[PDB]
Amino acid sequence: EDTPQFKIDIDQEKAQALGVSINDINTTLGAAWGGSYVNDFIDRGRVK
Amino acid sequence: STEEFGKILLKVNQDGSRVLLRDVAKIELGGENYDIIAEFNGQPASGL
Amino acid sequence: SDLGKKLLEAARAGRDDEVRILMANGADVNAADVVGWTPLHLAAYWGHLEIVEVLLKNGADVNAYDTLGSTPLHLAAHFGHLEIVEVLLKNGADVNAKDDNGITPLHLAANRGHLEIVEVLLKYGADVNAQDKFGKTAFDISINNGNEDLAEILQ
Repeated sequence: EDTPQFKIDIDQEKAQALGVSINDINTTLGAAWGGSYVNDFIDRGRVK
Repeated sequence: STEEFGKILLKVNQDGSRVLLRDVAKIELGGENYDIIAEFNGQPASGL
Repeated sequence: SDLGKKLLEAARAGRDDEVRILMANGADVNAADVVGWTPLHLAAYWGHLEIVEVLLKNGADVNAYDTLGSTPLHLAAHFGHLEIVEVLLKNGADVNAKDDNGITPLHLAANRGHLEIVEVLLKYGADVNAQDKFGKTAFDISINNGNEDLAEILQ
């Protein structure tokens, strides 16, 4: 069934006014709260 | 909607007047391309 | 409570007969889920006019606010429930109610372009010059949305 979800509206005018890009806003939000798969590293001869 | 696309804020001037996408473009629903046009006994038609 | 959770489900689903039976058994009308939404919040959201009236008859808080400050009138106005907006306002709904963002029922109504509801809110004394956290009025929303009909109403 449908559940309560936290809707967040980014003001485009306020962002452009303070000189903050939408990419940096949507990256900071998405990375912090959601998580972000950056790249791979090798742990004991195993790419992870 | 075409309305939502119209509201897209391209930039804000020094005085603080907003420049929306509808100020520099006409916004409508129209075919991916306009090359193919079909008729059925002189009547407007599409098909497969 | 037990019946409180059943009323929340009943009010949302819109089962008028179940709500009736719950009001008789004494289901908590001030019951609230994790986000702070009462049966009235839900009834107003999902557009269940009959249950809004039944809940208000049974001492439901008309100016109840969620964990972000939004009231049933905010929801009724935003989702275009003209009948429910009138009922809420008749029963003493705060017409100039501000959420945590400083948004009002008028702002939300103007945003989705519900012309009837906007005129109902203004009739019951909606502050037309009310500014949200960005300093935007219902008029500033109307000209940005490109709603010429709504623009005329707010003058």
